[PDB]
Amino acid sequence: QLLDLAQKHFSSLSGTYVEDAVPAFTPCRFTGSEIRHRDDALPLAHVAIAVEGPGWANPDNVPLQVANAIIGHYDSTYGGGTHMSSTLASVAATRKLCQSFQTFNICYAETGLLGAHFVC
Amino acid sequence: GREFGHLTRMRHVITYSLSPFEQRAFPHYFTKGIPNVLRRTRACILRVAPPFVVFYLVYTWGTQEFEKSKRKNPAAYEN
Repeated sequence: QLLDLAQKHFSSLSGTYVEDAVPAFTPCRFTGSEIRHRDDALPLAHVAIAVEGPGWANPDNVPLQVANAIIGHYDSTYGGGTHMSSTLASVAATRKLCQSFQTFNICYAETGLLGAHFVC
Repeated sequence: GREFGHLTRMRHVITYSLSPFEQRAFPHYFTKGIPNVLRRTRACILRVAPPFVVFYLVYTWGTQEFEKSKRKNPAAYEN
C-alpha cells in the first residue's frame, strides 16, 4: 500500500538536475583547533572536546560506541553517584566536579566528532 | 591565591588557536622576520646608540690622551 501511494504521489518528482548542475560531495578536513569564548558572566563553563571519528559506514563505530559507553555519562541529578561504574562519573560525583558530562559519537558521511561535553 | 580560575574577570573575548602539529614552526621566518627585525632596530637605534657613541668617543680620547701624557716633552730638555 505504501509503495502504491508513493507511485501515485511522489512519482512526478525527478532526479534530473537542471543544466546538469549536479552537486558533488566534498570530504571535510578535520583541523585540531581550540576556540574559547571567555564570558565570565556565565554561571557554568561548557567545554566540548572531540577527535576525528569514523564515517557512518566505517566498522569501527561499534567498538567506539562501546568505549564511549565505558566512559559513560553523568549529570548531577543521577542517583547512582559515587557507586556508578564509570570512573569519571564516580570521581565527578564524589568531588562535585561537574554538573553534567556526556560522551558523544557524532558521525557524518566521511568524518565524525568523537569526544565528550562537560559542564563544570 | 593567584590561580588560573580567579585571576581576573573578562567577557566576550574569543580566541582561536591552532594545533602545533597542524602549523609550521617557522612560518615566513626570513621573508617576514628580517623586515620586522629591521623595523625594531630602526625604532630602538636612535635611543640606544648615541650613549655608546659618546662612550666610544670618550674611550678613544682617553686612550690617546694617556699615550700623549707618557710621551716626552721636548721643552723640558731645551736647556
